[PDB]
Formats: sequence, C-alpha cells, structure tokens
Amino acid sequence: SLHSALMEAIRSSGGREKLRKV
Amino acid sequence: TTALVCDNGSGLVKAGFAGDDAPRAVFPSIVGRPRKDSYVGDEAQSKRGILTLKYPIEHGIITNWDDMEKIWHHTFYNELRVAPEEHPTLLTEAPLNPKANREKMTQIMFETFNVPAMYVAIQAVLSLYASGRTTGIVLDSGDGVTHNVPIYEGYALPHAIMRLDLAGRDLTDYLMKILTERGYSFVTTAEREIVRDIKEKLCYVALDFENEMATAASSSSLEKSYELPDGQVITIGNERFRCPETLFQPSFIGMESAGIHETTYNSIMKCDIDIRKDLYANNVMSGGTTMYPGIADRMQKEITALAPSTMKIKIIAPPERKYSVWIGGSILASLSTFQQMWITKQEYDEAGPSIVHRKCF
Ligand SMILES: Nc1ncnc2c1ncn2[C@@H]1O[C@H](COP(=O)(O)OP(=O)(O)OP(=O)(O)O)[C@@H](O)[C@H]1O
Ligand SMILES: [Ca+2]
Ligand SMILES: [Ca+2]
Repeated sequence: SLHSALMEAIRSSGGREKLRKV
Repeated sequence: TTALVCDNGSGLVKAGFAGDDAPRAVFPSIVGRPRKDSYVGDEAQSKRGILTLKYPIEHGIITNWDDMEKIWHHTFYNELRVAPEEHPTLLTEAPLNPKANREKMTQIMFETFNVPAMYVAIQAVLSLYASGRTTGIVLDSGDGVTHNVPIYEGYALPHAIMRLDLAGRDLTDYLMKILTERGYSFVTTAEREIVRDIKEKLCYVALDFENEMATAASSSSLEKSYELPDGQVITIGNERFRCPETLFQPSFIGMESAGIHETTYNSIMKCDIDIRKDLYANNVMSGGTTMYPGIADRMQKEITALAPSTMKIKIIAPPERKYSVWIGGSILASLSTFQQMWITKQEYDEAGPSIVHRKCF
C-alpha cells in the first residue's frame, strides 16, 4: 500500500532533521 | 524541480520551499486599495493608513477569488521570486473545505498559474505530520477559525470534525471590549494591532477560572504592564486570562457553542470505539491561538474530567505551533514516497477539477 509507505515515511523517515536551515 | 509550500490562512500566509525547515515569507493575507492600484501582503500593511484592506480568506475559507489570486501571484513572484510553471505547488486548505472551493483552487493553479503539479492538504493533518505522528486529534486554532480534527493513519475523519467559529481575531476583539471596562479606549485599526500585541505577549489560560478571578480581585500578583508605542504605560490584570477563557466558554462573547475541551471530547466520541485511546493519547495543538501559556494544562484538566477515569490523556504542544502546518507541508512535499500523489497537469486535463477529490483526502 502506497499510503502506508507514505505514513511509514512520515513517522520514521527522519525528514525533520533533513530540512535545510534557512 | 523543487516544490513550493503555501499555507494560506485567514490572517497570515506562510510560503517557502519544500525541504526547508522554515517558511521563507510570512505576511498578512490582505489586499489594500487606495482610500499603483492595489497592494498585497507587507506593502499593504506598512502602507495601511492610505489603504482600505480586504481579507480574501475569512473563517478559514476563501471568499474573494480575485483577491486570492493576487495573494497567490504576490506569493510566487514577489515573495518567493519563482515562476509557478516551473514548480510543483503544495497548497493547504481548512478541514471540511467545500468541494467547489477545492476545485476552484485547483482550476486556478492549473489554468491561471500553469503549475506542472499540485496538491491540496488539510492544515490539521500537516500539523500532525510535523509532530512525527500519523494518528491523533489536532486542535487547530488560527486567526479566523478553530477545528478539532481527528486523524487516523493520515486520513482526517470528516464526520467527526468539529468547528468553532472563534479564533484569534475574535479574542483580539474581545480583549478590546474588556479593556474598556478598565477605562482604556482601543478603537482604531492601529489600536487593534496594539491590543493584538497585548494578547500575544501577556495573555494566558488559567487552570481554574474562578480561582484565578479571586486571585486577581484580592491582589496585583497577576497584573502586568505594557508600554504603548507612544511611551505611555498601561496595566492589565484579569483580562490576561479572561480573553482566552472564551475558547473554553464561548458564551463570553455570546456564542451558543461548546468550548474547545467539550468539542475535543465529542469529536473523539464520534470516532470508532476502536481508535479512541490513540486519539486521547495524541492531542496535538496547532495554530497561533494555541500559543497561550497554560493552554495545555487546562486542556489536560478539562478533558480528564470528561473522559473515562482510566484513559490516558496527553496534550502535545510543540514549540513551533505557529508554523507546524507549513513545516508538515515541507516534510510531506519533500518525501520520496509522496511524489506519485501530486496531481499532474495531464491528470487534471483528463479528469477536470474533480481530480482533487480523487487524489487529495
Ligand atoms: N503567542 C501568541 N498568543 C496568542 N495568540 C497568538 C500568539 N501568536 C499568534 N497569535 C494569534 O494567532 C493568529 C494567527 O495564527 P495562524 O497563523 O495559525 O492563523 P491563520 O492560519 O492566519 O488563521 P486560520 O487558520 O484561522 O485561517 C493571530 O490571531 C494571532 O494574534
Ligand atoms: Ca491556518
Ligand atoms: Ca478595499
């Protein structure tokens, strides 16, 4: 499921560090 | 091919680039005309004295599409300095945004701004994502509207969304009211801006209203001074917490509506019994009107009184609550797994504006 892969990414991708400081 | 993230609110626009940790531009959602021929955003505000202002987004909903187009054009070209045809654009919308409104946003982005791809996300959901969650109930209180949005695994549950037509603008107006009882007269548009600063700096949510009023009546320990722009210094007391108390008791401004603690409980109680514990344990605050010191503790107390005794109640109040919607959009739009979910220009051309319902939910 495509939605669950996105949800799993939102919970455990680590995106929030990965955001560039600006 | 860098995506843009535009969070359009009743009071403030937050715009920037997906992958950034902060919006590049934050400016009032206003179009001013002389009292050139129109000014948008930060022009129109610093130049306010010679302008009449219109707000294209009211109570969380776009009500003036011509001026909303100006806000978007000003966001693309003046603030972010990009050509929208070169960038996928993530837009935000209020919960329970009418179908015709979402289609009109979609048609404008594709036919007027010619974006290559776009997406419309519910603001409360992006705030939940910014907190590292995909399940929870969000209290989103902004300038024009307040919502309780239960969300299960990325899906907002529209049947259980609650709406309270009371937010920061009304609290500013109410504080203008009650400051007059102390003998201070704040009337003008410039004086409204001062009272909004008073609210944002000095107001808080009392843990128990009657105890706090008795404390305020018998001492000056809750009084705080505030320097006006002309140097004069005023002192405010129980108005500090009487102003945000309206969120919990809307009848203070004559609204026949339940306060945000009861609407939270009722929204949970409209969800499937199966998911309620997860909602109670994941109460996420978002929006500028949830910034008051003490609001989390009061919500914890009030919901504990309503919920079963064994339930675990946690209120999450992140420090970047004013910007959680935008941050959540920046995260979402920059995810590798998200890219198949953009509405492309070809999909729009083959389905019409009703593609937004199919793809955004
Ligand atoms: N520290 C604070 N304390 C209390 N209120 C605040 C604080 N900071 C901002 N606000 C209020 O938050 C409101 C703006 O918040 P936000 O940017 O989330 O609203 P919006 O997105 O423009 O509106 P909406 O979501 O209702 O369409 C303003 O009314 C402002 O006065
Ligand atoms: Ca908002
Ligand atoms: Ca005007």
